[PDB]
Amino acid sequence: VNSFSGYLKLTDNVYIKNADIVEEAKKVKPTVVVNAANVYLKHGGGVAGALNKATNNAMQVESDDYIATNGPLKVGGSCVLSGHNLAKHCLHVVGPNVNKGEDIQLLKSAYENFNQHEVLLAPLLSAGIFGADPIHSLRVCVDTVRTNVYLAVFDKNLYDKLVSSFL
Ligand SMILES: OC[C@@H]1CC2(CCCC2)CN1c1ncnc2[nH]ccc12
Repeated sequence: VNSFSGYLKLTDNVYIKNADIVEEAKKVKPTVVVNAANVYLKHGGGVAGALNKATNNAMQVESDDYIATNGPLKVGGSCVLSGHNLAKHCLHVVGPNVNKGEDIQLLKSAYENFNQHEVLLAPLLSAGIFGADPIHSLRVCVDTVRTNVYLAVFDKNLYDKLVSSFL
């Protein structure tokens, strides 16, 4: 039993809500919040910019030190950093940017990172500026993640569309 509230159950292990992941994190303070990152951990907009703003830029400061030491992430890859005031940990996950010609097959690799954590609060990956089909991303999530994932989807029209569709 956990403290997530108002989620619609999609499968044994996947749940979804029309919500801002930032607000869900502040309310729930989960063990792991997932960031929809880029390989440089430059948190400008969308999920990443919003999470970073909520940490008063501490996420960006920590991320810049990570990159200076380790170099960029791989598309499809991830790293675990602090969750700051939002969660214990933040799992920064890079989905493919379809608008940059990156292989959509890497979306499955991106979601595989979630399986290293028993419970996660997460966004849908590769949407927004990355330009992947959100219905496809949800199907990949459901067909790839085996651990317990709570998906917070910002756009009301997007949420209504996703929960009224057969995956
Ligand atoms: O789940 C992925 C969705 C998809 C969006 C890009 C196009 C429509 C919206 C951004 N995003 C978010 N989801 C949950 N919390 C969020 N907080 C700030 C952004 C955000």
